[PDB]
Amino acid sequence: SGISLDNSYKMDYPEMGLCIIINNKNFHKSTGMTSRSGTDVDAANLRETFRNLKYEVRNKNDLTREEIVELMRDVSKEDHSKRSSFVCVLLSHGEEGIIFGTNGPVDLKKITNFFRGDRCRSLTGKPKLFIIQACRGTELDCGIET
Amino acid sequence: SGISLDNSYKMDYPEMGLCIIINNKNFHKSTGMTSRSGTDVDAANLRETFRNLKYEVRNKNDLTREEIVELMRDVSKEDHSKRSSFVCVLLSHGEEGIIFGTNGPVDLKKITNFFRGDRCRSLTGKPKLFIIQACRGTELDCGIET
Amino acid sequence: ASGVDDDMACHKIPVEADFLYAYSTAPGYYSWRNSKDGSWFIQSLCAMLKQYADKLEFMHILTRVNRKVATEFESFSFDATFHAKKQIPCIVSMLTKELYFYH
Amino acid sequence: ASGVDDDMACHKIPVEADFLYAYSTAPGYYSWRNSKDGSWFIQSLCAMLKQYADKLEFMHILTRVNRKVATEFESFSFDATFHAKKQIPCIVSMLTKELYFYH
Repeated sequence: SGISLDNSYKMDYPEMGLCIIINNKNFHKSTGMTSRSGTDVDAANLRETFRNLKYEVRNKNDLTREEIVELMRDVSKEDHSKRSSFVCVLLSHGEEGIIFGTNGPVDLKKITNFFRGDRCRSLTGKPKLFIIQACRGTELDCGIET
Repeated sequence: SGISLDNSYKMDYPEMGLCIIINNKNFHKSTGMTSRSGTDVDAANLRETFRNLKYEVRNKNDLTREEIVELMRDVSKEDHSKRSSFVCVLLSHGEEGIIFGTNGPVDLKKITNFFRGDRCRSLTGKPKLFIIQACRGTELDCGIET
Repeated sequence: ASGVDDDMACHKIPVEADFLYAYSTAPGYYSWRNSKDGSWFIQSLCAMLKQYADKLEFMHILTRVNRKVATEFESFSFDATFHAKKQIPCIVSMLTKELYFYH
Repeated sequence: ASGVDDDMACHKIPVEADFLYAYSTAPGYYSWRNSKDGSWFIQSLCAMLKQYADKLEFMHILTRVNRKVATEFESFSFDATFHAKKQIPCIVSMLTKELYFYH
């Protein structure tokens, strides 16, 4: 055939892929973390937005650190052969490199490692997107008038 | 006039801007850091590449941590009103969030802060690019066969 | 030209390749959320995807999200410490190709 | 709709906005340099700028750099520990607009 460039990811597989949304609103009293009012609005908006992009959206609410890891592990072990990509949205409290389960922190690296090119072969060469709504520290931006 | 969108940075100012290259090849024996063979090839390549993009390229070799900060401070205090952007390339040993001067480390944040929107007004709203060739840790990527 | 680190017989890619992290805020900063309308970042991300997913490449969509959050939002708080603050999302790309949600 | 954190009378932008960091490697990883030809990242960045600066938006140029480094380079070392290793550059964008070196 003619000249082939391959500058864009192949996104015409039978399925666009999964869009896993972890929506943590309520945390265990033991952690002292406050409820995240308004997060349900985010979760619903994401479900509708990615639904229209043809993603298989799966939502999970208030997951413990154990459940978050179990969820990610299970999903990474699925056969993604017919899926073009993978999307994971994390909505919770957090700090640099950390996302909070309802009973404690989870290293982002632990979550993403399940999807490494050598650990999830059916996603090798495919875009793996992680969308994170959480703090990354305690700095405040005072901004500048334009 | 007609519809204006403003989706791209204004890059037609009289000057494209500065391209500051800090090339650290030799380090003080006191630090125990090895020489970075081949870095001069990088510095020369960058000078030629950005020269053809019409940037005002300024090179500096083997700067101490004090000289790096002084250089950045001085450059940030220049009047960039007629410049479209700012580019800084750092070539040296490093770790996560750190770049090494010839006699010690310099926090990247300390370098970039000089160019904050509220500290360098003549660059407010203009793209500030930092190109960094340095380590960010000790992890090794074994890769995966494709 | 020839060297010791290029043109390997067996092709491999980094295990960290093809990942994209769309962070709501810059490294080291707080992230803002409206107790009623949701987070500034997710609000903006969904709006830009809804308007540009069938027109722009992903990085360009995320850049629009960056501009929306940076220009349109500013915090309100009875606590002066947390009042009138700004936010800039942070795109971290280890992608190796352009990404379009359409084909 | 109306709220406490949008449409401010006095327009401001984050002080951290409009910055782009083009890292040679992923967070936490070593960065490779050929003692003769220079670093994989800078070698690749200059090549892609030379070939696409007058044709593509900056993020797309950097994406090509990501692919070049990720696919074409693999380390060589007499020390097994540092041999046959890979690298993926890391684009960190807090930019609010598309960037073209030409106009």
